[PDB]
Amino acid sequence: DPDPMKNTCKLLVVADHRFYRYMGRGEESTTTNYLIELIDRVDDIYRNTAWDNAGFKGYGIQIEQIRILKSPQEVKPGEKHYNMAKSYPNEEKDAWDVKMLLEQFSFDIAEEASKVCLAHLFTYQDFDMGTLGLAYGGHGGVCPKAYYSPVGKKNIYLNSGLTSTKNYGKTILTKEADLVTTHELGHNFGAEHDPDGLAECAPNEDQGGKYVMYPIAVSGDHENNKMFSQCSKQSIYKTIESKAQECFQERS
Ligand SMILES: CC(C)C[C@H](CC(=O)NO)C(=O)N[C@H](C(=O)N[C@@H](C)C(=O)NCCN)C(C)(C)C
Ligand SMILES: [Ca+2]
Ligand SMILES: [Zn+2]
Repeated sequence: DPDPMKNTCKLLVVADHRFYRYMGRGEESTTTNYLIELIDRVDDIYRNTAWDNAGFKGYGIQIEQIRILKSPQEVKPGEKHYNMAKSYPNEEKDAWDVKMLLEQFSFDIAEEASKVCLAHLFTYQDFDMGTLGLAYGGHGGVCPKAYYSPVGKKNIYLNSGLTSTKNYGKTILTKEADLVTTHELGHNFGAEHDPDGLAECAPNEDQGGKYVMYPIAVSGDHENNKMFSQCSKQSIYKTIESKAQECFQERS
C-alpha cells in the first residue's frame, strides 16, 4: 500500500557554471525557473505511473534545494572538481568523459548527497558520440548507499545522476531535456534499458514507438516516448517497495 507520508523522492539539484551561463543566461531566475518546470514535468510522468498497473501510483520527485554554481571552481594543479573550468581527461574537448564526471560529482557532493534521496547535476557540455546523461542504479540509485572510494579515501554515495542539455553543438529542445532527466531518474529508480528482444517493451514506430528507458534517444514525438514500459515498471515497482520507507518523504 502506498504510504502518503513516504511517496516523494526529494532532490538536490545542482546547476554547474556551464548550465548557468548557457542555459540560465548568467541569471539565477532563468536557471531556477528552467529546472523547477523541468522537474515538475518529469514528476507528472512518475506520479501518474501505476507501477503495478493498479493502485500503486502517486510516487514522484520534488526539488528540496537548487545549488547554483555561478563561476568555475578554482583548483590547485593536479586537482579536479566537477565544476572546474576545464574538461577531464582531455582539456582540448568541450566535455568530460561522462563516466568520470558522474564519479567526480558523486565525490564532491558526498556530504550533501548523504542527506537527500537523490542528487542530480545539470550541465551544458557536448558528450562524445551523442550521450545525454548518466546515472547509478539499474549498485546505487534512490536513497544514499555508501561506496568506499580507495582512490578518493572516503565514502561517496551512489544516489546520483546527471543531465546535459547540449548535444551536437546546440541546446536540445525542452521536450528532449524532459526525456533525458526522466531516463536518468529511471535508472536511479531501478530500471535497466528496454531490450530489443521484448517487443512489449520496445515497440515498432506504428505501435507507438519506444518507451523512455530505450538506450537510444529517438525523437520525442511518438506516443510511448514519455512513458515507462512494463519492463521498467516491474523493476521500479520492486525498488519503490523496498526504498520508500528508507528515504521517501511526504509531498510538499
Ligand atoms: C536519454 C538517452 C536515451 C540517454 C542515453 C544514455 C543512457 O542510456 N544514459 O542513461 C544516450 O545518451 N543515448 C545516446 C543517444 O541516443 N543520443 C542521440 C540524441 C544522438 O545523439 N544520436 C546519435 C546518433 N548517431 C547514444 C549514447 C545511444 C548515442
Ligand atoms: Ca553530445
Ligand atoms: Zn541509460
